[PDB]
Amino acid sequence: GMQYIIGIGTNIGFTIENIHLAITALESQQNIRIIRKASLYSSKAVLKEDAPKEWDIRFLNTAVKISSSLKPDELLVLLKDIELKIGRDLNAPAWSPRVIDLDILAAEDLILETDKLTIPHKELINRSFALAPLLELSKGWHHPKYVEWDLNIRLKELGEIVKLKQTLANTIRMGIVNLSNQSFSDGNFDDNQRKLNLDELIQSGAEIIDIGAESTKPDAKPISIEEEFNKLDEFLEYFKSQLANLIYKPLVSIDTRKLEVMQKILAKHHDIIWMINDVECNNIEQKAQLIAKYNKKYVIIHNLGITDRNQYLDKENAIDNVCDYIEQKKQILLKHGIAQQNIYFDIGFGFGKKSDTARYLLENIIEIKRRLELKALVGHSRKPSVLGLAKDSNLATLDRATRELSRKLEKLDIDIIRVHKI
Ligand SMILES: CC1(C)Nc2nc(N)[nH]c(=O)c2N=C1C(=O)NCCN1CC[C@@H](SC[C@H]2O[C@@H](n3cnc4c(N)ncnc43)[C@H](O)[C@@H]2O)C[C@@H]1C(=O)O
Ligand SMILES: [Cl-]
Ligand SMILES: [Cl-]
Ligand SMILES: [Cl-]
Repeated sequence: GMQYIIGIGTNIGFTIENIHLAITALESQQNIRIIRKASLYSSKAVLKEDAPKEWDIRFLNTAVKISSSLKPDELLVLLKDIELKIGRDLNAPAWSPRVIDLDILAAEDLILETDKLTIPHKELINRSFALAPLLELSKGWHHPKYVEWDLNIRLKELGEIVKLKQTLANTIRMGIVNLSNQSFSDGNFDDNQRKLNLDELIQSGAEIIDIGAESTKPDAKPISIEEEFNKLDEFLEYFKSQLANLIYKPLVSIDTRKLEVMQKILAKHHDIIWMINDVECNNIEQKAQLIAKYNKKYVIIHNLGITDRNQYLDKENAIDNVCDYIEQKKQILLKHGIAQQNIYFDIGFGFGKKSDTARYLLENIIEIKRRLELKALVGHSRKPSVLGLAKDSNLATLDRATRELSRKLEKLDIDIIRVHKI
């Protein structure tokens, strides 16, 4: 059938989620095939000269190449219906922030000029955020009305665009933001290292950031609920101050084990939070009520709180042990009204597992995912057990092995990988 390039943009809400939901909606049609997804691109909002500053929020843009038996006017109707389902107000103030925009950028060499639909899109050749993903998908494409134009040169003329390292792949990377004393680096008149560390995660491609205040050191000083909350709160305030300018606004996960902390942080910051990553699922019943109320994603971790190393898990019954435990916590979440698609599992390599047990469980991650019918979060970064490394390996060695395992997990389409370095 006929090939089309669909342009997709967003500048409000959970931006990568918005794009993905538009693409899933297309892919769910039996009369559409997705041929290829482009890279993600970041640009400043193109606005009228007198627009309120509140509308000046960075866009996330891409495009998809599809084949379909739908004719152009039928495709347009579908796109409008997808916009509605995602939550767009089709009659909102032009130029104002929007959860999604879908445009038919091109249809092979078709030239269609009607009041309701022009193809190629009239502004294709004036918008770097539409031309760049289009040319990535169709390298030799010429605009059928302007065949002489070298569109690669035109794109350079337009400029004003960043090709991100965030992607539309099945595996998304969760970059670690540790606010404990392990990362303390305040100077006389600055506390900005975590600011450079946030930028490094964003630039390097992290789609999600996981913010936690607990140290990972054995025998670290424990922290009050107030101190944990305050550290998260501060960071979140900072993030909110910068949202509109970031080249890419990451999904935000909060890494805490304490119900109190989850309550107070959600009450204050729910609209910027995508997920709660729970380090120890004690009091899952009341945590489930809070996750239901705020419609967030939640991670069940296999952390049974084992302090006696002799009691660590052996490989031979490890699959059953992890499944039984996660299954029971899943069923509690489901009985509290949480949608199963909002629940992820994490084997928890550093919690109560022998090294061979950790390796064996990672080797069987896909079977575990199928058995539990839950998406997987893998936290392998700097963990010598799953990396197959000596426990005193240096950081360069830990990070190298981490990156190599990351590539392998991405090829296996693991849902989320939690890492220190992308
Ligand atoms: C604010 C602005 C400029 N700032 C940005 N800044 C950055 N950095 N990045 C951005 O992405 C960005 N976006 C921006 C932006 O406004 N976006 C809206 C893009 N789209 C959305 C779909 C249609 S909505 C109106 C009708 O157009 C008619 N129509 C005719 N031809 C077509 C066609 N080929 N495809 C679909 N609809 C078509 C239908 O009948 C529809 O009812 C057209 C509209 C546009 O282009 O004006
Ligand atoms: Cl060209
Ligand atoms: Cl991509
Ligand atoms: Cl991709």
